[PDB]
This record gives sequence, structure tokens and C-alpha cells, in this order.
Amino acid sequence: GHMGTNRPLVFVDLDDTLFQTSRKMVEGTPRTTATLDVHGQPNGYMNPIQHSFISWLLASADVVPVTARDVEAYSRVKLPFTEGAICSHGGVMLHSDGSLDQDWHGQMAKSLWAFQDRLPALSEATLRIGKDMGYSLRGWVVEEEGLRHYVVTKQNESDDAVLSKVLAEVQARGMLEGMHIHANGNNLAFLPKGLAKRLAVQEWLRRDAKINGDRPVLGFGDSITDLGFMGLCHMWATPARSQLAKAVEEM
Amino acid sequence: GHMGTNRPLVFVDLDDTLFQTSRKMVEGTPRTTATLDVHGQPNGYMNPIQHSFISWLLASADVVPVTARDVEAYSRVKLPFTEGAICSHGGVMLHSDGSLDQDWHGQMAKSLWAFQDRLPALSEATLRIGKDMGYSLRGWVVEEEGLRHYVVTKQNESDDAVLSKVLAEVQARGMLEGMHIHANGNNLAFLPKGLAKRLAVQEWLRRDAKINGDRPVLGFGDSITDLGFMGLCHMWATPARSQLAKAVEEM
Ligand code: NI
Ligand code: NI
Ligand code: NI
Repeated sequence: GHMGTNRPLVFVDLDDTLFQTSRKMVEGTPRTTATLDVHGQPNGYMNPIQHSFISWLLASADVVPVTARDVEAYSRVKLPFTEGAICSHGGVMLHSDGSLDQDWHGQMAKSLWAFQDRLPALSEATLRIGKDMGYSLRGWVVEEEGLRHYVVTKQNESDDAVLSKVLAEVQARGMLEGMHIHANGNNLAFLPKGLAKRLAVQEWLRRDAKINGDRPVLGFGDSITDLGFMGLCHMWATPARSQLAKAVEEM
Repeated sequence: GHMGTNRPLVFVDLDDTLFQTSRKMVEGTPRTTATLDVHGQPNGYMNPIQHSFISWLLASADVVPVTARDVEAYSRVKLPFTEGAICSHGGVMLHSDGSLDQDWHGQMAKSLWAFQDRLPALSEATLRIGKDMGYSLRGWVVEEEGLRHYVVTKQNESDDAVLSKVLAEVQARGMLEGMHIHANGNNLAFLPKGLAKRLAVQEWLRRDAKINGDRPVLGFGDSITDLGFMGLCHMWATPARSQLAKAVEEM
């Protein structure tokens, strides 16, 4: 029979799915502010199709962000999400009022305590090995209060090919055993085994099923690594010029 | 500024996207009739997620089928589509009341009159070459009143691998120059150059833009060949276990 709401549950990636930075848009084209930088100034935007799409989607379905952003960076997203969120590559679940889900935090803590020393050392070694290559890098450990989640590294050369080289060497030096990687644009991330958008979306669906039974689930994402959580949905979707769509084009 | 409707225009494939035959569903699981066979009896069904999804989508957006079915087979689809349709692999556009679009019919006629003799001969040769292989086939020319569109061939062996063999030989005998092919499940189709879902969706969007300007366009399809029209949308989407999704999985 029917229980709860019939409307779709839609898991949406954020950066380069709902909005993007200025450098990824054609100059002068109209835009709406979607994110702020740490100094409080606009730094991410929606074009006219994008703001029309997310407005319709938020009005029509239960929309849940599934993002690499940590909680602070997610709080700089200026979109009226009302159902909570998955943050930090699946390391964090937020309730609808923005408060931290204590149960998931306990489970993630358990999965991640074997990595708490390795993560700062891995970021340090990557940033050193990057300067050894002569590359001007930038990186840090993404973390919540008390718990370190994953390592991120960016380049300042305006050449994303730099990061593919480091990934090749770090892999050969055997630094990534027990971990998986995300690479898209100027972003290279090293994630512990038990940290994944897929795991948090899997838990979100388990909880939803007790309230709403089986209802249509849709996943939207732009990265190849977003296929993890997107594969848990009944239908998945991607922007026409995404990293994922471009890879499908070449297949 | 804003003009017309803001709601998304959603192009949806039909078979194996919104519904499927009984043999493609787990026995005994609940279902809703979605299509009738030529004898008027149910032969295609939606599972509970599928009927919930298409109901929500029809209510929330302007939904336009984009189907290989000819007009007669489309008329046996028992879903309340209200905006017209693209049929016969892009060879036919129907108005919302089901009447034939005369302009597109004239354009398709022009593209297809160099193929009017080749299509019946190609179906005959394929069905003969199939029996030469010892395979029990079935095929015909798909056509509207006066105009032949494409060739379809099916096998009766319960082995879809049979069709991949014929495609290999027919290609070597040089019978498919100036044409493209569709193969998914128990369906192998040979299409003339100017016959494509992509071309009809392209024309549909050109016409829509004069009424509604630029609004979000979403494409849903299950076949690799559906990527043609799906690439014209802002976002495209596929069922989790589709032919397309399975190919992406292997990439
Ligand atoms: Ni993204
Ligand atoms: Ni289909
Ligand atoms: Ni129902």
C-alpha cells in the first residue's frame, strides 16, 4: 500500500552540477549568486537554465545535497535546501535544521579512526612531493570537529594536468593502499575506504524506507566518482557537458 | 526576460525506460498495464516505482515521448501524454491531439525518398541471410501512410546474440552505407541517415524556443542510441540497469 510521501527523493551533487565558478562560464553571461567565498563575497553562480532548474526541482521533489564540501563550505551555499544534507564526501549527515547527525558521526568515527594520523601525513607528503616536481600546490585535511575525513590538493598553475602526474607517482610509491581517489578539474582527493557519498546515500535510503517505503529515487552528479551514489538511485542524471558525460561520449 | 512556461521540457523514451514487457520483470511482482498488444491485451507494464515516477513527471513538467514505435504502436501506449509525441525513430511528430505534423512529414519525405526501394529490399535480404544462418527471424519495414521509415528485425530463438551476428555480416557485405543502426535487446534496426530521434528533438526545441524561450530540457532514455537526442538536453538521465548504464559501468 502507500505510506508517507509519493514524491521522488532526489540526491544532487553541488559544484559543477547546480552551479560553478566564474572561470567556468562564458564572460558576461547572466548569473545568480549560488555560493560565497570565505570572505563573504560571491564566488559561485547559476546561469539562467540552472536557477530555473533548481527552483523547479526544489518545488517538485525532496532534494538532498550530496557534496564534497565540508560543513562550513556547505553553509556558504545560498540555496534554500530544506531536507538536510550529506557533506564531506559522505562523512557528514546534517538534519534539516543543519544540526549534525550524531549516529552517522559515530559510525564514521569508527570507520576513520585508523586513518587519523595517516591523513595529515599524506597531505604533507603530497604537498612536498608536489614541490619536488616543481609544482605550486595547495592542500589540507578536510575535517569536522574531532574527526579528520579526507585529503584534498589543488594546483595554482592553471593546469589541471599537474594533478594527474602526482596521482601517478603517489600511486607508484604505494601511498594509497586502502583508499580511493577523486579527480575532477582542479581537485585531487584521497579518501579512506569507509568514506564515500555512496555509503551515506545508502544509509539515507535505509532510513527513508521506514518512513516513506519505496519511492522513486533520482541522482544528479557531474563527476565519474558520483556514479557511486548515483548507482543506488532508480534513475541517474548528469549535465550534458560534465566530466561523466564527456567520458560517455568517448565510449 | 521570461516568456511562456518556466517548467522543464522532458523528452522520454518509452520501452525499457517507462515500462517493459512481462519477461523483463521478476515473476509475480506488482504491475500496472502500460501497453496493449495488437489484439488489445496487456503486454507492457510498470512496476510500482515506474508508475509513481511517470505520474509525478507528467504532473510536474511538459513530457514528450521520443519513441521507435510507429504511430499505431504508440497509440497502444496507455499513458496520458498531453503534449504530442515523436514517433518512428524521429520520423513522425504528432500534435497533442494525435494528428500528424504535416511540416515534419514533408521534411522527412524529402530526406527519405532515396531509400524507399532500398528499405523493403534490405529487410528481405536480412531475413533471407538470417535463414541462411539457420536463424528463425522476423522483420518488416516500419512505415507511415505513403512513406517508409526504417527496417526492423527480431529473433524468435530467445537469444539476442543472434542479431549481433547478422549485424556483423550485413556490415561486411556493405549493405549499411549511408545508414546507422540500433541494437538493444531483441531489436535490430537499420535507419537511413536523415532518420534520427536527435533530428526530431532538435526541430522540437527550435519550435519550442519561439514560444517559451530557453527553458530546462531533460532527456530520459535507456539505449546507447538514445544518447543522440539526450545530448541535446541540458541534463540527461537513464534507468540504473539500462543498456546505457551497463555500458557506463564497464567504462
Ligand atoms: Ni560536482
Ligand atoms: Ni527504449
Ligand atoms: Ni501506487
